[PDB]
Amino acid sequence: TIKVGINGFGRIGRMVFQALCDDGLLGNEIDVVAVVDMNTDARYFAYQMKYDSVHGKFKHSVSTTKSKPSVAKDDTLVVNGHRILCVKAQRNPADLPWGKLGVEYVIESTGLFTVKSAAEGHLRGGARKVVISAPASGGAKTFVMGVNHNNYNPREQHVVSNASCTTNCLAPLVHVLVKEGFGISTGLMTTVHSYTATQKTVDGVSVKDWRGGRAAALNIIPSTTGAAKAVGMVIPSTQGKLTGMAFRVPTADVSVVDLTFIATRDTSIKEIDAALKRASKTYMKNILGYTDEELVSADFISDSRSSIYDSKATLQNNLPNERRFFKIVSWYDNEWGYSHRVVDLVRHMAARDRAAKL
Amino acid sequence: TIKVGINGFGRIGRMVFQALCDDGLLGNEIDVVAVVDMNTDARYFAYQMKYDSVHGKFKHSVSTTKSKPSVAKDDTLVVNGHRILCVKAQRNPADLPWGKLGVEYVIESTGLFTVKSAAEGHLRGGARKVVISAPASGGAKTFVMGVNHNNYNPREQHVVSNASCTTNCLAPLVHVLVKEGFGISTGLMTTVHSYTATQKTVDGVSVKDWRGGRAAALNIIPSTTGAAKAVGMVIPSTQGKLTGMAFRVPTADVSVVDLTFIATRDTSIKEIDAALKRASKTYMKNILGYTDEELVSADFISDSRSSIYDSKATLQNNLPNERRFFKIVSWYDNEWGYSHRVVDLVRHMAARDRAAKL
Amino acid sequence: TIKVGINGFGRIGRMVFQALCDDGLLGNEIDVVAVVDMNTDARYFAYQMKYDSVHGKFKHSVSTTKSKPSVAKDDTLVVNGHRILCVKAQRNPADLPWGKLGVEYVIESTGLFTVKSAAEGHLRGGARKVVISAPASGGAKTFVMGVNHNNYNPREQHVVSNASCTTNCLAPLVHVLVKEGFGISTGLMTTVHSYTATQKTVDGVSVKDWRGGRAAALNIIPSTTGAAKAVGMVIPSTQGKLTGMAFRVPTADVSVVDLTFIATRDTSIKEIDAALKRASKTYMKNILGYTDEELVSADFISDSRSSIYDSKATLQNNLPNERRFFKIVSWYDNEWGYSHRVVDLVRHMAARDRAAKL
Amino acid sequence: TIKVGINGFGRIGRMVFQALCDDGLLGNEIDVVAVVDMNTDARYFAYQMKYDSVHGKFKHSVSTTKSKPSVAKDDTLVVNGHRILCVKAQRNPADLPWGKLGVEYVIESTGLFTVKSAAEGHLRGGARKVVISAPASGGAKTFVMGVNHNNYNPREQHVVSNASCTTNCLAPLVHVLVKEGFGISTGLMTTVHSYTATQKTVDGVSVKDWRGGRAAALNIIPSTTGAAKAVGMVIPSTQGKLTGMAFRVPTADVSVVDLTFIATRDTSIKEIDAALKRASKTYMKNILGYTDEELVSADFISDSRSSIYDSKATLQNNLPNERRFFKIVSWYDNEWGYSHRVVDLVRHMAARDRAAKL
Ligand SMILES: NC(=O)c1ccc[n+]([C@@H]2O[C@H](COP(=O)([O-])OP(=O)(O)OC[C@H]3O[C@@H](n4cnc5c(N)ncnc54)[C@H](O)[C@@H]3O)[C@@H](O)[C@H]2O)c1
Ligand SMILES: NC(=O)c1ccc[n+]([C@@H]2O[C@H](COP(=O)([O-])OP(=O)(O)OC[C@H]3O[C@@H](n4cnc5c(N)ncnc54)[C@H](O)[C@@H]3O)[C@@H](O)[C@H]2O)c1
Ligand SMILES: NC(=O)c1ccc[n+]([C@@H]2O[C@H](COP(=O)([O-])OP(=O)(O)OC[C@H]3O[C@@H](n4cnc5c(N)ncnc54)[C@H](O)[C@@H]3O)[C@@H](O)[C@H]2O)c1
Ligand SMILES: NC(=O)c1ccc[n+]([C@@H]2O[C@H](COP(=O)([O-])OP(=O)(O)OC[C@H]3O[C@@H](n4cnc5c(N)ncnc54)[C@H](O)[C@@H]3O)[C@@H](O)[C@H]2O)c1
Repeated sequence: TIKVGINGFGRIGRMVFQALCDDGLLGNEIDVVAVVDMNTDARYFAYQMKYDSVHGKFKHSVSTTKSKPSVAKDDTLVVNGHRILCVKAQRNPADLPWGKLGVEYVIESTGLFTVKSAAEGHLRGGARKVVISAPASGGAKTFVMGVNHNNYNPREQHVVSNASCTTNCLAPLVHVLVKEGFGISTGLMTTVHSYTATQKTVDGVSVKDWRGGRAAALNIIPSTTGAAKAVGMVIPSTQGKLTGMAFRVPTADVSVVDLTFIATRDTSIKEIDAALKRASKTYMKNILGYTDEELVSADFISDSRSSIYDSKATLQNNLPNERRFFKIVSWYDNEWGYSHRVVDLVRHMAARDRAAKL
Repeated sequence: TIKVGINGFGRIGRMVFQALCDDGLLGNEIDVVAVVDMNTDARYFAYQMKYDSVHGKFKHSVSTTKSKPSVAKDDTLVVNGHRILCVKAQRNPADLPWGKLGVEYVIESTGLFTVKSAAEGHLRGGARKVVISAPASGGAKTFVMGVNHNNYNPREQHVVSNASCTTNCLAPLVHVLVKEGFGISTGLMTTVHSYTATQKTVDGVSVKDWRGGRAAALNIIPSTTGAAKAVGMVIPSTQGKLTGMAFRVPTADVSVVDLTFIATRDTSIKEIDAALKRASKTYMKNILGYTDEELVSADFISDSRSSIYDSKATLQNNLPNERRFFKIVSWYDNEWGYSHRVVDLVRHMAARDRAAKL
Repeated sequence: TIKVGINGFGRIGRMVFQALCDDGLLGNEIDVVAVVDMNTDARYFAYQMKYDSVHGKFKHSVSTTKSKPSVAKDDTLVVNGHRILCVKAQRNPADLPWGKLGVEYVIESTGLFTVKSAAEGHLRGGARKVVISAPASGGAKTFVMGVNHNNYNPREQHVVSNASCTTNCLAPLVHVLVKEGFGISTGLMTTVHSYTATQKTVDGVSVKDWRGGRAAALNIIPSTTGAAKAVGMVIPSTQGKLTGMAFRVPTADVSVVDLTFIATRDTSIKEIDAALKRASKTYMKNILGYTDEELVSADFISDSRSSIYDSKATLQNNLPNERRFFKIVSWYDNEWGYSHRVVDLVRHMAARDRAAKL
Repeated sequence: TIKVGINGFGRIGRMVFQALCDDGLLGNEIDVVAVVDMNTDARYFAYQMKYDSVHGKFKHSVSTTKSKPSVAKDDTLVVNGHRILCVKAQRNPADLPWGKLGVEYVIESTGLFTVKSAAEGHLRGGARKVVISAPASGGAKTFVMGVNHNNYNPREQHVVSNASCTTNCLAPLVHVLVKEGFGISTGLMTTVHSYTATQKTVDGVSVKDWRGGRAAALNIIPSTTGAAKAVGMVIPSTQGKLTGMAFRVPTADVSVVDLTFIATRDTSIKEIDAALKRASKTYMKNILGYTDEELVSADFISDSRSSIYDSKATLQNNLPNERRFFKIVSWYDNEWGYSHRVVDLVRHMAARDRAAKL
């Protein structure tokens, strides 16, 4: 993909940078030109980059410098040799130095430009392709790697969406259920979810979501989800046969899916279980994973899979002799894996604008 | 019920004593003679009784003294005027002074005599009726109030069991389903549960449940449950049609039930909603309640209902135009409500041994 | 104080309204005319008023309505019979309808006009007396009740400040030290503090306090404090003899002060203990309290004292035979008590503008 | 040290094993023969060894096998090539197969044999030297590496103590204060401490420490310490000039020291600060560490120093122009570093019974 920019430098924007460093690609394949956020103090950025409450220390050298010598405060990050420019946040993306800086693919991480025309200002700033790191609205095309990232059309798709974190976990499960031919005549899902950057420490103000403003670490907070819905988007086979809800509980990372569906033919949990495990070793490799150990949420932190099927949980917990009525359980680190998928899409698209394959 | 004894004085045994007190029954109707635990320092008991990290300060006067004046340390609780005797914990219940203290109904709260013959040792110490405040085994009778407490037979049942907390929350749900004639042909359930006194603070030893031993306030911990199972005991109609699992999340009290079921004949969530709200006002009154405000877990503390139906959560989150495939959400304060049902059971059983009716 | 207005309706502004209500002063003595925040949906206010994750459910009747019937959504709170007006938040306080609504004492609770000229804009909107519910700057007068509230001068002070919470807890401590004649020649202090509405749930952006931005419920976070500092303002006697720091620990409410000081003339902790317990019963009554039970943080919730002296903790933990080198431990519910002092200050100031004395 | 046994396999016993693996010494220098705990299911042990809620995954291969082929369940751990025997827990250490198994130094981690004669049963089981991983009583000799581990006398000291975790953090600080000649005429200390394996998840039973049985993750719990006291033991210069207390707050690892002392000569914080930093690079190397970044508790997890001096915290927070009255701040991961020190003592002692130096 080579020339890359990053809009909004926190958590995902931070984990996204990090993945492409950890996967050894910075300055051989992907060239992060600049990052942009609510400032340009390059050493806060370096502080944020080295020390993380959940995922741990950065395993790389972080350094700072000034572009030009009339600056006041260092304005460039120098990660493992490479120079990335800190740029000053803008209320409207049209005012980004994209074309000038020499950026062609930009990655959206603010959370303020979900609507497709909004994010489209990046193109107008001389950016060339936009990937919205969340569920976009207004006719942006949604991709879920390993389920439908082959629909990507270099001529058609210009501002795209990489879906949600929960959509990315649910989608790979439904795909092999449909493809190996068990089916979903209908389905319902819960997600037990870690708290995020949009919750408050103490009872706060949330005038659209009343329940969401309440004290984050003191509660279980029922909440809504669009994850299922969007699946229909990515697998149009399944439109309006699925839905769900979310509970937010006081854990700082990692989350899980609880899927209850009715099948299209007579099976057993035993046969589904075996199908899944095997897609792990074949076509869904490195997207879908699986486990048969007795693990807890702590144990998937920094796990770069999109979806990890908990085998004993499922087998242990369905009705015996049943033929259609099944539940499935699947983990996912909501920051880490999704962030990898963001880089995965970016390389794919590039390669495909015949921006050199890999 | 007049003469009562309590075996194991913590959490449940503490909540249970407190219940009958707040419900004003101590010394008019129920007569707590003695309690027993891992000692006989009555002031540690009083300290334990007056201050609680979750439910708050005791609204009653606590006081200690000694039975006879050659004792060493006070051994009688003097609550709001009444004199309860602190009694020394025993490895074997057949060694309790039940007959002698003059105790006839005894409340098992240790967690150590769930097996019917074990818990029968109380009858052997001169005790007369024994309620197990937890799912028993070995042919002890299981009761759920407002669901089947009327099958109680003064002649037949002497060691009985008031189910579990989750069984007491799910049970009334399914009840009015079957009754108002919706049916459950097949059902699956999840409960997101607060942690308990059997988890560990840090990674611990749990050779029976490996996942249970992990650090409790740092994890989501999948776990099993017999709760649905036991429902078919209480409503035989539904034997072998129900099952589910639990998730232990880092909250100290309150929990929630997520039921997903398939109806027996066509309906709409609209009508199921209504039927549930009516049952609240009629036959299931004070057992099952409902809410249509935007409450979170913390809002259910010290709520003495068995099951509380969350209406917005439900209505918001089902499929449109659906006939048979439905999901229901119900809250419950896992300590409190269950402690009140325990008292409710003792009284019923009492009046029924023509131990004077109310 | 009769006519009152409140600026910023959360936590403190919510606790402050609640205080005068529980202390039965709404509509006899104090007259809350209007409140103002980031909107005017009076039912979100009522939802906010009735349910609290820490302090519990409102013991009063909450109700909403509209001022005039061309409004769109209810805009008046109707608490226990009284009609408060919801008023639209303003970037600049000189744009408040103070004069017009007929408001004379206004309570600043936003956290945005600490600078004396800024907070003076209220006088400019027709308001008459302004209390800053947080340490102010720029020559605003600082008061601490039961320590120096008597220096208040109806003619002199118009924009005033009720200190901080920690300043309100430490201050009374040092007071009776100096008075009973022990002296402080030099002192240092730590407070172990609960987290607040300015921390972040996950690793966040805090370019001013770098350590402050880190995940709040996962850390011990050293931090500074001006609390001792401001003490020399309130007791000038001790200027430049005090200082200390804070540690932010993962609890939602309540905090503690750990004072270490050097006396002016010989004594024993035994005598210091006694003097403190007496002051509780005499001149500092209702401000400073004490305890000699084995209470933990949770036991201080909704405790309306300014400072609570932990006697066992202190006596247990000083050097034997020591004359001058001493450590003192005092608790405090950082939200609640301070909200009550704020009301206490308004009344005092009121009566003093001969706004009728109590 | 070569032949080593381990009594009680959790947390320290686990972190102690782990250190000597991580420091590359298993089966070149230290030979762990067997471990012993509340069972002999070698694969739980392997589960406990690989997955840790706080510190992360084991970076090594874990495997299981049976000693002899009539066993029922694997009974040997096979870590990175090496075979360690799982042995069955005993109520009295005299009944350990120490001499037979071929063990000479054993490491005590149960917590049940602190009294010197109790732990001395290991010698009587054919063990040769005992190191109690905690503060022993009854005339065991206490060592604090890098402060007085040179007093060790191969002929005199047979059951020794490696002190406490807090004693290990405090001791290195006082040592360079005394040695560089600033002094301690007197001192007082607080420690803000992570919760441990002896706290309860919910209000529990703790009849010696009432405050310690309360709900661990919901409170700040004042507590007592012997740490200061024991310093006098290790630095007899300082006997009865020091004391302290502990607060336990809801964080699962890492803790910090707050030291307030009066010096023996006129100095400045600037000169102390410089002394410390420099002992880091000289004689106290790898025991005492230091930092001048803006870090929080999460950032020292798995930090193998005994004591880490927070430079900005101290400098930021003392009185200006002061000459005698000072506080110091210092971090420590309570499991990790202390566990390294345990191995450090063991090698030292060995080398010294002329069990071959290094
Ligand atoms: N963290 C997760 O679990 C997760 C998973 C999948 C998707 N997402 C999505 O990613 C997006 C970001 O989430 P987040 O948690 O990483 O957010 P943060 O972690 O809340 O990131 C937001 C950043 O935007 C910056 N910012 C705000 N306005 C800006 C502007 N005008 N210009 C530049 N920067 C600006 C902020 O300074 C901040 O650093 C969301 O929209 C969310 O839907 C999050
Ligand atoms: N609070 C809940 O979530 C809940 C709800 C429903 C049922 N229950 C059940 O009730 C039982 C008690 O749980 P708990 O939470 O109160 O446990 P705790 O809260 O762990 O109660 C146990 C008490 O029993 C005492 N004890 C142990 N052995 C004893 C003996 N031989 N004689 C006398 N006292 C003895 C202990 O000292 C302790 O005080 C369990 O079996 C549990 O399944 C709990
Ligand atoms: N609870 C405590 O620990 C405590 C104790 C003593 C003092 N204080 C102080 O009181 C102040 C408030 O703290 P807080 O905890 O209540 O904050 P919140 O709890 O964060 O309160 C802030 C409220 O102000 C509102 N607001 C913001 N801008 C506004 C505007 N321009 N007009 C009207 N309303 C506006 C916000 O919507 C929000 O509702 C702070 O300055 C703080 O220092 C807090
Ligand atoms: N974890 C810390 O922060 C820390 C730091 C310094 C010192 N320590 C000390 O280490 C000791 C252990 O603490 P811990 O937290 O690691 O304990 P755990 O983590 O509570 O370890 C105790 C182990 O002892 C085992 N056990 C009990 N009885 C036994 C027996 N008869 N034979 C063999 N094994 C037995 C248990 O199964 C358990 O695994 C304590 O005495 C404490 O003083 C702890």
